[PDB]
Amino acid sequence: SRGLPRELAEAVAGGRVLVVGAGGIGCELLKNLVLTGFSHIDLIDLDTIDVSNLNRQFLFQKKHVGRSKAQVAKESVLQFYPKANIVAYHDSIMNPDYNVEFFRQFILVMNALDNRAARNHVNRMCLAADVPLIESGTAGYLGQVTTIKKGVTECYECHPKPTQRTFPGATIRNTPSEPIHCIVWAKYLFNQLFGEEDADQEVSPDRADPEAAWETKEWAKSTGYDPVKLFTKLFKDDIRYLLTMDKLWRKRKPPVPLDWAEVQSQLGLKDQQVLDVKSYARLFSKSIETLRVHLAEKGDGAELIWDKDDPSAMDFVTSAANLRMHIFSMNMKSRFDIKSMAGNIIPAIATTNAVIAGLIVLEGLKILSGKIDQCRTIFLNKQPNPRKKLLVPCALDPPNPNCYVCASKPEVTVRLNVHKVTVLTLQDKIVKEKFAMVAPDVQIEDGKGTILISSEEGETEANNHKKLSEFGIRNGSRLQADDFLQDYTLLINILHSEDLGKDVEFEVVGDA
Amino acid sequence: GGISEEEAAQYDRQIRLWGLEAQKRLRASRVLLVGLKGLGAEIAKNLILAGVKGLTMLDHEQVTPEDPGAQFLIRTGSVGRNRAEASLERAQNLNPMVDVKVDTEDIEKKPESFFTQFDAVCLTCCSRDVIVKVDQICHKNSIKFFTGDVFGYHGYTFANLGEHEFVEEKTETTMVKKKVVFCPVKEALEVDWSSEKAKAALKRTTSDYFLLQVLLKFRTDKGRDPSSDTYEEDSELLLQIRNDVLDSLGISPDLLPEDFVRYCFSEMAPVCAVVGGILAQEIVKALSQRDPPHNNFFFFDGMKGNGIVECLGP
Amino acid sequence: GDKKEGEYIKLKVIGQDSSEIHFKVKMTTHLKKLKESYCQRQGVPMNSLRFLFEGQRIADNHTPKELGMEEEDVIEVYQEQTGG
Ligand SMILES: Nc1ncnc2c1ncn2[C@@H]1O[C@H](COP(=O)(O)OP(=O)(O)OP(=O)(O)O)[C@@H](O)[C@H]1O
Ligand SMILES: [Mg+2]
Ligand SMILES: [Zn+2]
Repeated sequence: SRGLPRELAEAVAGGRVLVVGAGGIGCELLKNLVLTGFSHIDLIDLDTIDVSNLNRQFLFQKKHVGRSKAQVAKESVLQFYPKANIVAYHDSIMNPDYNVEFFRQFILVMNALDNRAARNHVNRMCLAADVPLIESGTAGYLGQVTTIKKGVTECYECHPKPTQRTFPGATIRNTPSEPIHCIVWAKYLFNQLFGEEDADQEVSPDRADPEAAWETKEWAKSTGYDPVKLFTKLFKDDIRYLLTMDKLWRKRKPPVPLDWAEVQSQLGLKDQQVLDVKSYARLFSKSIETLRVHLAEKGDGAELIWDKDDPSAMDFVTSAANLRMHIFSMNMKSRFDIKSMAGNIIPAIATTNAVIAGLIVLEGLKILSGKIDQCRTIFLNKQPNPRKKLLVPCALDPPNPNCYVCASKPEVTVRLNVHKVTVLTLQDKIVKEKFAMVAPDVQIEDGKGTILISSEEGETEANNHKKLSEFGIRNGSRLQADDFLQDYTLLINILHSEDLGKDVEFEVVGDA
Repeated sequence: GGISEEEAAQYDRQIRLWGLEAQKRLRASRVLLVGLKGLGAEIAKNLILAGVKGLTMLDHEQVTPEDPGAQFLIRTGSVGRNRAEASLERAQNLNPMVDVKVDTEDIEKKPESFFTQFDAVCLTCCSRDVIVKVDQICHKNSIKFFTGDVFGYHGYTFANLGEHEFVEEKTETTMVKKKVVFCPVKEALEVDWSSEKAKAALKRTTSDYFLLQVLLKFRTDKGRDPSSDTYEEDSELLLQIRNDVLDSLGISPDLLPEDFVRYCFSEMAPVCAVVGGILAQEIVKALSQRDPPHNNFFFFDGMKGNGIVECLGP
Repeated sequence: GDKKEGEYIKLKVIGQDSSEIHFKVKMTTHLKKLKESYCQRQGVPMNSLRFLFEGQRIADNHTPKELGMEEEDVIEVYQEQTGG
């Protein structure tokens, strides 16, 4: 604040900083930023205080449960620094109100997010604003810090990482190998009975499966939603028809069909102890019934969203998953465990975050001292690596000349049949999926620049069904996907190819 | 479980990490922490959140100015009061479940009996003499001992758990019983660089160890740590101490670059945070008896961003 | 205890959780194949891992010989945590 020393303290005081997220890392970060000197800080978060956040996020107290993180955050902080000039936004960072001009305001940006999706959006914004971005993360005892600067280092997407964990409908509906396969199976089943029927998230055995070259809200409502009726169709009839496909069942252990009748013939935490098949079969019936009773209160026509903190919902998935596992000779797991998996809960503790945040400010001080080339990705280990290092520091790498984002003139070639691929498969399986674009604005880079897809609703709605050829798109065509909010453009070279493969809509040139 | 239903939700995330039994052992441990400065507060807060049975913050020093913008556990207007008490309230709110107590007597006068009421002692800002003294009392009374400080972009943490036996986990999950042995702090600070096991490691040994030496001497010869308010005066004396101390251990003063005096003054918040979380996590491992503790020194250098675990003394 | 292509040296890739997976790679091969072999086995997104050797990052085109990888050399592995 007063000793750190002159030229540095100058920017630390006047400079304006932005912190994205006020959870574990966030709170610790604020405490430091402020104590270190930074007085002009802008906070942003889209969540409310939870009683579980009370073991690390010390800016919050029991009395603040339910309130806005960002809000309370500012309050708490202003206590041990009344002179602090803070501004908190209780809202998502994905919000279009926070455009490049907003980001270009700050001299430094720090992320404290808990998902790739946000990290991606923030990564691009800072590139567009060309403002230093300090990216971090933690998990249990592990965690890391790194710096990102357009043109200088690699961006958070020079080596693309998944925003979510995708699973093949094959091993999910036909051959579950990991316990997670059953829990996911359970979730679809949940979204197929009480939620939005997702065609992709089916549940019944698939006939058009590669492994076994063969020769469910329907069943639900047709049977009046009877647990027993269902049980026998999900853990007996379906499994039986599953065995019918002796192709997919060659060397791999075959499932064991169940029967509601037979089944009914048998200190850690309450939710840590596992129960017996029957006990779950009954929970399976008890949950379903209780679920529909709740869904009967939610207006008329309202669907249900699965939530790890919803008891009845947790009971269903827990039970459904275990029953599914038993059938596949996989050992059943407790509720506490299935909760973490179905809810992707990330084990968090204060110390681990407290470390990362300290490191963040340290890299920031360097960056503001014009010592960016001294910054580096730091890793926090649990046990000292062979060199006695608990905190592993490694240099920052240069931009990837083939990154689909930070590159100078992002461009790529997409091979696919311009006669079979619909305008939707483009805006969904390619532009949004592969290239990772949430708000696409594709157009044909031709003499007229035809608009094929628009981000704004009620415009390019009547095209999702049409064929790409219908728009004159052909071999050699050049498409331009844009995301103005992020000032991101991606030239897409179309390379027509009919005889490409099976079930392979398209394919980017550079993958295997 | 065997813990409050409420507590089951408040500690859920950490329970999903080190397990319910660990939290229990932690819920049944009292910690003594002396020195309520940056590192102090950081440490206090980390434990109070963790959920220990109770924490006693000892400090007889007054709340001198320049504390508000360095200590978040004190009120903007508390200049002139006891550093410990001043932190009480806020620290206490961090987590009601824990009983935070405050003592205001010079740790030196304290009788061996006073220390037997705690499960782990953690000192800060103390002089070597006080450090060895407490480390010695704890040993004879079978008490986990921790100490550590911060200076500029550097900081350190030491541990002496004696005959420490714990349980790890390597696999379905299976616990395994391992045992580790620590040594006196005096033996760690006074190493013989003539031994073959020494000279044959002095190379791979972080100079931060010798940095601590020099500064420890400073705290002794003088009655405070170096200060920017007296940079030149202190800088001159420091380099000198480097020569004196090092010309004794039998090593060249080169091992500690003369520029070391540029990055070792005052208390840097981010440093306290880093060092504090590391120390506080070691205390928790020792109290929950889960996972291998760092034997036995930990040196942090904010400049290069390195966290080294050294083992000196044996 | 789990080769890839050729044969000459046995490397041991240790992670942050103390896990180990010994490998036997061809003295002169794109280490990018071990990284693939690793994430394939460990079952984790390739791009989420960063392999290191004595401080330096193992470039996809790097090879044991160019790095001076002998026998029993330990390759460190680090994963990007995503909890905020
Ligand atoms: N798009 C986003 N915009 C603003 N804040 C976000 C965004 N995504 C995540 N966050 C915030 O990131 C923070 C992540 O921190 P953290 O994981 O500790 O919180 P959390 O949701 O309580 O975690 P958990 O519930 O898994 O224990 C949260 O405070 C969350 O609201
Ligand atoms: Mg979160
Ligand atoms: Zn890039």
